[PDB]
Formats: sequence, C-alpha cells, structure tokens
Amino acid sequence: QIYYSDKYFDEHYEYRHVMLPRELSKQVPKTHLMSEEEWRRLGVQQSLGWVHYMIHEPEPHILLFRRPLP
Amino acid sequence: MEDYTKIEKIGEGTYGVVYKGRHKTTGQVVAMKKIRLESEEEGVPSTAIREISLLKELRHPNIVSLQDVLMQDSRLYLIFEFLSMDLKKYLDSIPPGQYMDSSLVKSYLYQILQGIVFCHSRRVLHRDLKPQNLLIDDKGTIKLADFGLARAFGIPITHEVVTLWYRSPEVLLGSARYSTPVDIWSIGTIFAELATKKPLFHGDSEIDQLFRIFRALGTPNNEVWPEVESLQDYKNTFPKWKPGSLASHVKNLDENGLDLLSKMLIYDPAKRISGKMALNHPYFNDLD
Ligand SMILES: CCc1cnn2c(NCc3ccc[n+](O)c3)cc(N3CCCC[C@H]3CCO)nc12
Repeated sequence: QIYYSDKYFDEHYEYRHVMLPRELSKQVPKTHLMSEEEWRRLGVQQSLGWVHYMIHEPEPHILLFRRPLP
Repeated sequence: MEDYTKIEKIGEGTYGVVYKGRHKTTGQVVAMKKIRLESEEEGVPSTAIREISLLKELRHPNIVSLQDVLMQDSRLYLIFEFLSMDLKKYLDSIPPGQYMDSSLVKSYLYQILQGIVFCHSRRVLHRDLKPQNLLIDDKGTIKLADFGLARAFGIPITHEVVTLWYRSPEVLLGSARYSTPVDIWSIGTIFAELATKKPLFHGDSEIDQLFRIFRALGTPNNEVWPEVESLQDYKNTFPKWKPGSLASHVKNLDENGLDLLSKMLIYDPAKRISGKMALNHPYFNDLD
C-alpha cells in the first residue's frame, strides 16, 4: 500500500513525499500538479495545508508536498 | 563448463547469482557468476563479449581478477578468484558501539583508490560501486568486483534502494553524459560509511536521495555548479539548504579525512578530485 516519508525542513517550508504503488499510480489521468481535492481522491491522507509543488519526472509515482512553516 | 563443479550459491548481485565453485584439475576454489544472456538477433552481435575480453586481461592487486569466461548459447559464466567476505557483510558483523579502527579505514580507502585509479587509467569505469562489490581477504586486502561490466552489458533503456545510496548527482539529475567522476563520488559515500558504519545518503528513491545529498552539501545552483540549472531534472522549487553540515553526518574523522571527503563530494564533476590526486592527499601520510 501507500508509503509516507519522514518530514524534512527548509528555512521556509516543511516537506514530505508519498509513494504510490504501481497499480494506483498507473490509474491517475493527470500528468501535472494536483489540487488537494485531486490528491484526496487517491487515498492520500495528510493534515490540511499540504501542497503538491513539483514532479520529479523520472519518478511520477512519487508525490512531493510542501507546507509553509509559522 | 565441465572443468568446474558448483559447490554452493553465495549470493545474488547486480548481474545475478554467484556460486562458489571448484576448478576440477587444480582444486582452485573460485567464484562463478552466471549472467543470463538474451538470445540475440541473427546478424547482430553484442559487443559484450569483446568488452569482456578486455577486462579479462586486467590484473591489479586491488581488483578481483576475471580468470575465465565460459560461454554457452544465451548464458555466460565469469570465473573469478574467490574471497572470504564482502564489505557490506563485514560492516554488519561489527557489534553496535564498536567502529572500524581508523587505520583500517584509511588502509581500505587507499586500496580502493589504487584499484580505481588503475581502472580509470585504462578508461574502465565501474559506475555502481558499493560495499557489496568490495571484497576482503582475512589479511587486510580489499578488492573491487564488477569493474567494467556496466559498459559490457547494461542498456540506454527492481528494488535496489541499496544501489541508490552511492549514486552521483550528475546521474540523478539526468545529465546526458557521465565519466570517471561518478566513481569518486561513490568512493566518497563509501568512505563515510567505513568511518561511521552507516550510509551517508540513505535515500528511499532518486528524489529522496537527491534531497538527502542537498541537505548535507547545500542545494546547488549555477554559482556552485556551473550550468546545473540547465540539467533536465533541475527544478528551482527544490528545498533550499545551505552548504553544510557535512562534518555533522560523519564521526571518527579528523580535519584531513574531512578535507579529502569533501573533495570527493564536490558537486561539479569537472572539479571533483581525481583518483590520482586523492592518493596524494595528506589523509594518507600516516598510512603505511
Ligand atoms: C567476483 C565474485 C566474488 C568472489 N568472491 N565473492 C564474494 N565473497 C564473499 C562471500 C560472501 C558470502 C559468503 N561467502 O562465503 C563469501 C561475494 C560476492 N558477492 C556478494 C554478494 C552476492 C554477489 C557478489 C557481489 C559481486 O561480487 N562475490 C564474490
């Protein structure tokens, strides 16, 4: 099933990423960044305020999320 | 080949299964590495077996000698000298709270560099150096295995997370070309792991590996690594860490050790130290 990395941090944001299994990633129609509604359809569960901010094209099944610090 | 008897299986590596074996004539205990060749298109030979011929001639104390190559149709055994242990397994076997004696670290790094310098001077790269690929005998000698095979087999195109930890940023960011500096990077990461017993950059994926590197070395940009902002997979939304931070990931290493390590881990492949230069580094002045 779905994997969740540990959180890591910038001076400005906190970040995590999430690894979709090959069945679930294969389904997604969207080739580009997603809204919170879209990534909630998929089963990703995080608190509110997490933003899908980039795609590493070599690994499209990895979803990279950021969220600003206080 | 009828000239060998397979004793037992010793593990699975990048190229497949490796057996302990015995040469029937001589009682020479050997390592036999089975590589599944594809059936090939009529009129279209691979240049694998010719690249293999070249490697078969290389002899150096710090590389594992390829003693023989046995062909079948669609199959190939590579025969090597046998060795008691691999470096992965040896580091696992050190009890928690013990480290490796810092003079054996030094000795091992030195020998590792001798092997690589010997290969680099013949335009042979390894490209996937890792503790599993470094083999020790009980007398203090360490040897490189699988040198040259990536060029020999390997294509322009899994679960090898382990393999990602020693990978260079030029490769991970999708640069068109790589060269000898990828092996010095690997050697960098392995040096840290000799000292600390654990991986320096313990990534779960390519992106995470990149992030683990940026965290320790700082997120690069054109100032530190010229033209990096043009590489295909550079994004200017990466997290922004500042030049590290690297000494904090590494214990059991002095001023000189840290100096050599940071030169092995320079971002710009064109400026990263070379194998020859690393062997002249003062970290090794108190070796022999
Ligand atoms: C070049 C072939 C060779 C020669 N010795 N050797 C060893 N010797 C150490 C050892 C390991 C376990 C049990 N015993 O008894 C001995 C290991 C090894 N490998 C370790 C991991 C599986 C593939 C492979 C890595 C790529 O060489 N490959 C080789």
